[PDB]
This record gives sequence, C-alpha cells and structure tokens, in this order.
Amino acid sequence: HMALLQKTRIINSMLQAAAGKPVNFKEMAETLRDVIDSNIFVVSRRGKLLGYSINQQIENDRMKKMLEDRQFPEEYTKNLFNVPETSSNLDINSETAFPVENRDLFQAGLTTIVPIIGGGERLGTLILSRLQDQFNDDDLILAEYGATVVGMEILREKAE
Amino acid sequence: HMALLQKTRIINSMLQAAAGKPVNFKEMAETLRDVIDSNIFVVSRRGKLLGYSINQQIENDRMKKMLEDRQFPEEYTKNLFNVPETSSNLDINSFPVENRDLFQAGLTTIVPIIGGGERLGTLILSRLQDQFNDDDLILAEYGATVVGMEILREKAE
Repeated sequence: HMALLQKTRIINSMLQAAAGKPVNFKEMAETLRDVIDSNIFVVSRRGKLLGYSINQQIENDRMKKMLEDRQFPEEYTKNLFNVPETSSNLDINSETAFPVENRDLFQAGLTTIVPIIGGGERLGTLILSRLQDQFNDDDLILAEYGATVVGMEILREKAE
Repeated sequence: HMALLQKTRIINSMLQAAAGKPVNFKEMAETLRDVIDSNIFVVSRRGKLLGYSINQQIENDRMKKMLEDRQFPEEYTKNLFNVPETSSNLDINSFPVENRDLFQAGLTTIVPIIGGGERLGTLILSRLQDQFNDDDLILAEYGATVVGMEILREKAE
C-alpha cells in the first residue's frame, strides 16, 4: 500500500508539523486536491465557503452559485448537516437523503460528502468531486484524514 | 481496503473526539494494541514510559527492564532520539551492537512521535512473529500523531 502510505504521510505532516503558521483553508484545499486527486470544497457548519481548489472542471450551476455567493442556500446547508457520516459517489442517478429538489448538487460528476468533526462537534463539511472516476476506500481514508485536519484548523481559527 | 478504512476510523475518532477526558496514555495504548494488533509502548522524548499494552508476550530482558524501571537507560533514550523516521521490522539480524538487545526477540517497529514540529517521544510496536506491513505503518503513524496531540494537551493541563 506504498502510494497510500506516502499520501497519509503528507496529510499527517499537516497535523504534526510546524503548528506556527496561521490557518489557511485555500492551502489545505490545494494539498488535499493534489493528494486525493479531486476537486475540494471546505464548507462551515453554517454553509459558508471557507476554501476550495479545483483540478477538474465540472459543469454544475448549483456549485457555481455557491462559489459566487461564498455560501450555500439555507436548505442545502441544512441537508449537508443531516449527512451524519461519509456518503460517497453521489450522482444524478443516486439511490441518499437529499430531497429530489436539492439533488441538483449532484447534477454532474461524482460527489463525496465527508462531515468535518472536531471536539465532538460538527464543524463543517468536506465536499469532493470528480468528473468520472469513482472514490474508493483509499480515497475515503485520505478524505477522512483530511477532514479531521481541516476540523483541527477550524478550531484554531475559532481561537485565533 | 475496508478493514483498513474501519481501523483508521477508530484512530481518527480519537482526534475528532469530544476533547473532554484528561489525557490517558494507557487507554491510547490499549486502543492502538487492538486496532494495530501489536504490543504498544509509548515513551517520552526523555525515555520515560508513559503507557503500554501487551497482547503477545515476547521474551526480551531489555524491554522487561524498561517496563520495571518505567524508563529507558540514557544510552537507549539517545539512540531512540536519533531515529528520525519510522523504522520497521527490526530483529536480531537487522543502534550500536551493544544496544541491539532491544531487538533480541520478535519484530520491532519504531515510530517517532512528532507534534508542533518537535520530537515528543517514540511509539514502539512489537510482535512475536508477524511482520509489519504498509497498512500497519499507516495505522502506527496515525496513532503516533494522536499520541503527540495528547502529549501536548497533557503539557497544557
């Protein structure tokens, strides 16, 4: 599992290294983009865009609007909060607990939703998207490791 | 990689967890023992035994003495510090010669515990006969990070 081991080391060094620099969500998004090989969006518990990075353009009006608003609409924020654990490979044909009216979030590509949890609290949501390649268990290991680090840093920014 | 994913979830929950209870190294050692399936020893940067858990007896008089003293001798503490990154599957055939009695029996993996960019201690793992693979290292290094998190938290208690 050597590639996975190397990739966990890159994420893990985020937890263990330095601890000096201020929090930078765009930088974290970029790191996870390259390690996981996926679009990365970091959303707060209240639906605010904290940071993102894209390596594969996907046509999605709902995500585009979120980017423009730097915020999900209230209903979408609520339905993300209602995802209690990692939900992967969501698409147009998905089988999930988003109301049909809000499944335009999965218009195109494949989406994985990973709750960000820190200090026993829901701190936000890590959303990953790819044009065509499925997320496998290795991808989920890295996504969940990344989510935990982002949670760590959301707390730091709270206390900054 | 379903078994690995489940095991990372158990370790990871330790990070994303409450943050209520005071730090407990014996508990962390017991968790890692079950998740990784290995003996677990948590040692501070100064060679003090912080916690440990055993699931397979290995006759090793050097390790037994450390457990009795709750501390490594100076020379061993120094040579653990000089281990800059994970070193796995150490045994009699693989530290100066005089201090390789640490690897008398079984297979040993040494994982530096790093937090705040600093060397906070060492996680030592041992097994009677089964080799540590990359999955084992992923879990060991995840566990090491959590323990480092807690050594810092304990420093600010």
